[PDB]
Amino acid sequence: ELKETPSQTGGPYVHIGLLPKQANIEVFEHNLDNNLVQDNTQGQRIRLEGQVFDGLGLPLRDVLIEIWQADTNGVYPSQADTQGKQVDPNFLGWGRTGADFGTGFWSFNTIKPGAVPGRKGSTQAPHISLIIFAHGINIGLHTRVYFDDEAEANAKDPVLNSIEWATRRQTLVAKREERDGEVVYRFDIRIQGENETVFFDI
Amino acid sequence: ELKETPSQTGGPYVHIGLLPKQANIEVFEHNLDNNLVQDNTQGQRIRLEGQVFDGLGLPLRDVLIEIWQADTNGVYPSQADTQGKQVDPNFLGWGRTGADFGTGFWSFNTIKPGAVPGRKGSTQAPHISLIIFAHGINIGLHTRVYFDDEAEANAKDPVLNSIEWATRRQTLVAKREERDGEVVYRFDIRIQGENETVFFDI
Amino acid sequence: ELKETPSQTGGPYVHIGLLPKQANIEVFEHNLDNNLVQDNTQGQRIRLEGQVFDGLGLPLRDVLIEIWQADTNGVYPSQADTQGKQVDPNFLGWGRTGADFGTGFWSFNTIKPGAVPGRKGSTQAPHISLIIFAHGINIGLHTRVYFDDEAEANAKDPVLNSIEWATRRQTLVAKREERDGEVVYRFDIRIQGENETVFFDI
Amino acid sequence: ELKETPSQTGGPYVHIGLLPKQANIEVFEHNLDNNLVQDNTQGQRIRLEGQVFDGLGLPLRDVLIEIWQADTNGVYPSQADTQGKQVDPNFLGWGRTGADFGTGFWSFNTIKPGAVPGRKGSTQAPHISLIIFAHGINIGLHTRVYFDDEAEANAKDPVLNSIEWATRRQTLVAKREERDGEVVYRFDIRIQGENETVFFDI
Amino acid sequence: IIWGAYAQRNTEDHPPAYAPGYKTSVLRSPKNALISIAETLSEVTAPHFSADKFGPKDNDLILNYAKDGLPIGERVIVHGYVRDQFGRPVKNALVEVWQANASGRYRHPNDQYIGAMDPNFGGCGRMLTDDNGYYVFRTIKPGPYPWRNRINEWRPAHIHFSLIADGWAQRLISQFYFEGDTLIDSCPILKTIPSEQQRRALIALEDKSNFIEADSRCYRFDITLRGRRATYFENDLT
Amino acid sequence: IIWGAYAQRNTEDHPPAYAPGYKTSVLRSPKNALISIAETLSEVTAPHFSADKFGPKDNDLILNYAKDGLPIGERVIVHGYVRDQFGRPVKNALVEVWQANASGRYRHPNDQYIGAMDPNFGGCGRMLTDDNGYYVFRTIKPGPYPWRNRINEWRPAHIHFSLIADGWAQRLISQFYFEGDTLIDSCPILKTIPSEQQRRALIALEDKSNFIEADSRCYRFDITLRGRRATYFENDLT
Amino acid sequence: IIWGAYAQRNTEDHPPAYAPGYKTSVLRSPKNALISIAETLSEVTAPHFSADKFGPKDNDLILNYAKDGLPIGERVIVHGYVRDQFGRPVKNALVEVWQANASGRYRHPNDQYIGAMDPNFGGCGRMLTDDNGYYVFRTIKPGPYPWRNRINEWRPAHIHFSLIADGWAQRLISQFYFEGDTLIDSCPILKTIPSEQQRRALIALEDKSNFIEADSRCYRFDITLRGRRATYFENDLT
Amino acid sequence: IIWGAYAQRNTEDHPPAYAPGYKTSVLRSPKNALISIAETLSEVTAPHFSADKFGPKDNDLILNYAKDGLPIGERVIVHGYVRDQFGRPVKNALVEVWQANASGRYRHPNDQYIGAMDPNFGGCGRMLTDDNGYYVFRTIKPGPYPWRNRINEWRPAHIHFSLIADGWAQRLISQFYFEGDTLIDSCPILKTIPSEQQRRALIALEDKSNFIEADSRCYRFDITLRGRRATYFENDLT
Ligand SMILES: O=[N+]([O-])c1ccc(O)c(O)c1
Ligand SMILES: O=[N+]([O-])c1ccc(O)c(O)c1
Ligand SMILES: O=[N+]([O-])c1ccc(O)c(O)c1
Ligand SMILES: O=[N+]([O-])c1ccc(O)c(O)c1
Ligand SMILES: [Fe+3]
Ligand SMILES: [Fe+3]
Ligand SMILES: [Fe+3]
Ligand SMILES: [Fe+3]
Repeated sequence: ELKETPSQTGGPYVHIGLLPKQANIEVFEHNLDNNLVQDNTQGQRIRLEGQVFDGLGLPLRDVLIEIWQADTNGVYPSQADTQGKQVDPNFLGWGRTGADFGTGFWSFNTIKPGAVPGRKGSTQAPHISLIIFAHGINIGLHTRVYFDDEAEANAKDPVLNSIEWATRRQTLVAKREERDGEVVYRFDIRIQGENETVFFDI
Repeated sequence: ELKETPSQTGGPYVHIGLLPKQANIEVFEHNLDNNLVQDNTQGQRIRLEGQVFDGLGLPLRDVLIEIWQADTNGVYPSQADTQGKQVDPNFLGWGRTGADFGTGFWSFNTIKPGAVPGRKGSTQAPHISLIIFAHGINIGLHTRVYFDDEAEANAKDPVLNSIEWATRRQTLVAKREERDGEVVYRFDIRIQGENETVFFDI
Repeated sequence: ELKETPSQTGGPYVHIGLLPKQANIEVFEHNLDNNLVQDNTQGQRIRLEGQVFDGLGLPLRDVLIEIWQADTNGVYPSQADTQGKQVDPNFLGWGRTGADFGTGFWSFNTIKPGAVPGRKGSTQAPHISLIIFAHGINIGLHTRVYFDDEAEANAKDPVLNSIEWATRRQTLVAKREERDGEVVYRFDIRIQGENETVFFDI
Repeated sequence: ELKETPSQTGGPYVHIGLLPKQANIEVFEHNLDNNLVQDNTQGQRIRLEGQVFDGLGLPLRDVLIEIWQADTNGVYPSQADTQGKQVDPNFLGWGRTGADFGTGFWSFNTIKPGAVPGRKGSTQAPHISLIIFAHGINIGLHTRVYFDDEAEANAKDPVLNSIEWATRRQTLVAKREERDGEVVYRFDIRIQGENETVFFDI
Repeated sequence: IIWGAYAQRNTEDHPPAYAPGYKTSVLRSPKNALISIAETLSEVTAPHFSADKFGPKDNDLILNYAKDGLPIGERVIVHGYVRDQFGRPVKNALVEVWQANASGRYRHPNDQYIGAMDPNFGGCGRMLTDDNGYYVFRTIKPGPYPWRNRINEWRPAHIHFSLIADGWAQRLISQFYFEGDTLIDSCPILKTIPSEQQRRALIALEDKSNFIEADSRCYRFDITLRGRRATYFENDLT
Repeated sequence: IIWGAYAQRNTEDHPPAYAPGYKTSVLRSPKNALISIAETLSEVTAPHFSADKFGPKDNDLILNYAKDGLPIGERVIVHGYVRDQFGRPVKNALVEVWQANASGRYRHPNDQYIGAMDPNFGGCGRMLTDDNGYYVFRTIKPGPYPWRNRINEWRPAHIHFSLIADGWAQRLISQFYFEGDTLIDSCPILKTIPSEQQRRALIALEDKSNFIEADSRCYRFDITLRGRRATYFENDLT
Repeated sequence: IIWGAYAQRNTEDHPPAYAPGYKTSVLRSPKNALISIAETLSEVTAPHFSADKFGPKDNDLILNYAKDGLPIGERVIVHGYVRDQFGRPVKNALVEVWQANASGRYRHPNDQYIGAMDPNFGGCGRMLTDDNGYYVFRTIKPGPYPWRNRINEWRPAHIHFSLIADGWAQRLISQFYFEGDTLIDSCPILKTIPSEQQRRALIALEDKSNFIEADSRCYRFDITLRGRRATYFENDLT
Repeated sequence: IIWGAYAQRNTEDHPPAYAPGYKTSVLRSPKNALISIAETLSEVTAPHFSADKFGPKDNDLILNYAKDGLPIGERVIVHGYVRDQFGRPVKNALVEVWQANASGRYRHPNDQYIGAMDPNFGGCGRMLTDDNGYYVFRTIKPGPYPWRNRINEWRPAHIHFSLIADGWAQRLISQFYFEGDTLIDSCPILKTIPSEQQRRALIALEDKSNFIEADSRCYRFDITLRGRRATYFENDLT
């Protein structure tokens, strides 16, 4: 048996490689980005945004974030999904973004995912899987984003209930806001300190 | 010369073994518990209670606590006591308890100990020696409980004076309260963080 | 190249695993046994029986025996048979049995096999291949059973002729008897001592 | 922990040391011998005799034999006996003898032992424990002598029943004979071969 | 490819028949040497067992005899590969296993050890290897137990196994042990095997990456059978 | 002989409070250093427990909770000696033990592992050491079990123990393991102990000459507590 | 074959989050332990990228940003295989790489090192592994460069890489180095990895037989991702 | 303390019955394996011999048979301790010894070796060990001698000894040799013992500090017998 290749930090230039277009490097015709909504994508459109803070409260302006989520019916656009349900054919389920170099805000345009089966017949509340890379972070940090308007579903979520500190469960719930017709979920991540966001070993 | 056997955590089930009666296991006829007062025990009856908190302020509901103290005249019911004074014959001086699984409160019924000689002719203020075991605690944590109504004696206590931070000395003083005739001393223990309780290497 | 996994004794409970039904363990719906005759099986029905004796003449009551043989036309029900002849489709060619715990008798219901080609164009006399396992036996003992009414064929059998002691050749010949219409072949096996049965390394 | 000192043969002169008197060496005033009956010893007097044979049937004329047995009531004259019964005070329970240099016959004058408790509340049949030493014997051989007139008791003896070969059980039974008023038990020992006497690892 | 005979069994890689430290072998071992024969169709063929006849729980010793509850003991999965000596997988071979329960007690009439019986454990299973020679079964780890050889003899924990594969000459019954058991070093039955490397060939290894969280541990154990040689010149088998 | 204080505890011979690989310790370890004090009568005394109050089966975990039958599992005796660091026996010390059953399941409300419960096993015992510091108890060997640290974490088989002896400063709770268990090398709780020699100090050793034929195996395990120094000049304790 | 969860990540084979010698990690590492969860469909799935969208020079860093000429530097090919921990190839996984140019200068706004910029070098590429898990790209060997950790800190030459494969739990970003670089022994970022064998797992090896005469050198570098376990009994994933 | 049975004899620590290099054993060794039994009162008891019956010179082989003068030969004292396998002294055990004289000649009718007889030497002694298990006797060092196994076989110098102690199961006869004798390496009787460490257990060691000036040399030789186990639970002996 082999050992997994060891992780190393992405470093401060992680966007030359992962978001060249935004570092002003036009080497690719098709570029990956933070917009998961195609014109025929099903579901309610939502905007996910926030900032990532270090232990002193300073926002990271060199952070790289990716999200992975199910379509509107809770089906993953992946051959490993075994639900036997058809997935929305116009949905990649993944995106990538960096923080704005001045402000530190990051965002994605996506849709609100439907609920996905949990283990042993349970049902998970709607959530988006999120990972963070940056200079200083030796291994990508995994977390999940749940929605404050799904309080009923959240109370029965297996993963959330597995966190014994209820004060820490709240760090995983984004707040719904409505900016000029658009639904926005604000999710700030605190890597260290007070109200430190929960991170998972998955 | 031999090395002491290394300590290991008591683990989350430390009461199967140490308080079976309370885990609903009736294997012993005589069970050890948290009541140190027998009907002929001398001294003023007091109730000692509190909660133990982790670094996030959550009370530990799996904690095991024992106390060791002198009788009403400051004599230990132990062959190692060299005061040459007779000890109260109806006093074990030790007890054990766990926190309530729901609330996290722990308590003992005992008596207020009398003052015990300190080293080189000094006199120690009345105190109860306390030890804590729990999942996550690799070695039992030792602390002492002093009484806020013994301010005069406390100011001359050798052990308390040996703590250079006066703000930390206060973590060792229980507060006297009077619940319907009974005298109660409240002593909360903070294992980590702000107002962290002082622990000793004895 | 790899070395064969080393043999070890089957031990005294070899029937829990190999004949559960007879140790009163009903774990399987289909159980393997000592009856090789199905209703449409071709050939003359015969009963093979005997006892296995240790060096002092005591019968082994913990022995496990299996036999492997060709059908009535001398064809093996095995993909490795290269005769290009069709085998009887209602014949497994194998069976397993243990000795009766009280008497030590073992038996099989099968049919008399037809002659099988030997090496370099020779013809072997009809025979059944037999193996013995038991506590005390470190490696299964292989032997063969020939029939006393096939004296002509036996005299030309390559394997029998390869045994230089004619007195030992006779230990491999079962005796035909006729118990109420049924043809029975008696074959006793002596593991050690006088008239020790011939065993083969195959 | 220590390993037992390894055994070695007694050699052909084992009586210089163990029965000097009979090798014509008068070095001791009190000599140990084969007569266990003192004038006040209780019980029925019996004579035990026989020969010891090698693998070719030749009697050993250099053999040394000792026996160990209980008194008439089945009590051992030993501090390790825990029956809480008083033992016959005029009984050593042990003796030693060699074979006659010409004939090879050996004998003891003793009494018939009473039955002794077996393990877990069982009762052992009357028996004498016997050990053999000689040139060629690397470790003393242990056996037991039972009596043919105690057939009822013998059938319920735990040690005898633990021998699975009934033909071997008989090698441990001496035959009662009556030579001119005296009761004699004949017990021949065959070290090797046909009717080999059973030996124990005790 | 035309197949010839199985490679000769290497007698130095197996225990001998007479092994005095295993007392029962003293009267159950032939005094004459085994007679080696050249193989014929009888030795190179073997029976075929169909998967259709096996029940769904035949390889699950935890559930195949469970009546009121689950058996008591350590839940373990054992898996591995069966191959021949030249490294080829052995396909559709019948693997049968039997063992004691967690107390070291067999569900046999003659076993009267005080170790307690488990009403929900049977102790026997079977499976057919797949096309890659792979097999997998689940069980309760057996406990060691006492037996009468010398009076205080104790067997290390073990699972008995039997294989019927492509040729009768491959027929094999043996036993595998569990990595780290200290009784392995003292067992007179395991010590009948002459070489240390072969004694090690019977030890199943802890397979940590294949443990199933909050459920079962896993041991890996591979088995090697005799292999057939290919023929390129005269084919004397027949 | 006038006794002085217990020898200082050697912190390098014990795990530290903060041990990140044992996740629960992260929020249950003080951030401040422990404050060392000179001992007084409070630290050198301890309670006395009388043998009169102990029942006949308190040290027999095989029978002390048996109702309809015997518990399922491997019968084992564990014995040894308790001494102080200067080698003196520790007399009349109270030894309490608790453990999982053969399935690795504790008889606790919060243990919901699928390993099966044994209706005839309780899992807790106690004894007082004798004048030579000797103790002996009988039990069923516990099975390993899964716990949530990393998701597939497994504890090696172990028995938890606690000692109250002559002085409060000797108070100790720990755990001992069984010789040869392969999970010992991977346990993050055992790895909180810094040195290999101290990790070995928690392994009970197979004691073959003390096995009881057709009955039980035996493990030997000795325990060392802090020892008191004697005073020959000024006695400052009081 | 029914697949179960990915094997647990072995935290001892990776750097810890808090590594004081890498100063930026001091304020960017969680103080709480990570919470381990049992996997669900969320952790075992991942996206699919189609080869149709990749341009012809996406894996050719020598030509994909060349405008007036060729970039300056050492022409090298890097190739190898991506497999999971059980040795199975990882097919159609997306491998993205980025690096500095021959001067050790990144084409990033914030990089103001005096090492000169190369107008014909971009520094980023991507590819999908083939059915055998194979990948190959061509580039200019990057130069080492200074960074501010301690004032005179220097990174060994390295190429950053990222893998998105079959399951989200496999997501990995790391860096590989070049055999023989002496700065490898002094780098505080590479030293966050605890064991020497794992530090060696990041060194690409000179592959001399695969150099292309009068053209380019070649380095061989294999990558191992977490692997999934197969399920043979209860399938609890859903 | 309630005593249970003696520990099982470890057959690997003793010679086997059949040892072909010691020719006389070929026809004096059982062909069947020994039958192991569980002990009863018969095996754990043994006789008691009173010191009152021993004469003053019973342990002095130099004077107990001297008539006209002293025997010819090297004056030596042999002493040591008898203990059981758990290290406890064996008290009041009867130790009997016999040996050849300085010429290697035994005072036996059948010994017709040309080595000369000594009219003042008998060659046999006996003693009871004291409460510490100690024994001491004085003698003349025996000479080696020829015997017929192969025609030129020679025994190293040795003293035969026998012990009757607390339990019949401890009954033992053996022989000890003298440090440095070169015949020790060639003796087929000593070579029946399988291991080198056990062969060394029979060599008495020169004890120089205990030589008696102008008088005698001294050898130290300790003996270990089987030991009894203590019972703490069921006492099945009876
Ligand atoms: O501090 N920097 O600028 C750094 C440090 C490490 C890197 O791998 C990097 O590309 C940039
Ligand atoms: O996490 N648990 O449940 C545990 C961990 C360690 C233990 O020793 C234990 O008894 C329980
Ligand atoms: O003597 N027995 O009972 C035994 C000896 C070995 C075994 O493998 C066994 O299952 C039983
Ligand atoms: O053959 N002999 O005469 C012998 C052989 C060995 C001896 O120890 C002995 O005293 C005499
Ligand atoms: Fe870099
Ligand atoms: Fe535990
Ligand atoms: Fe077995
Ligand atoms: Fe001799």
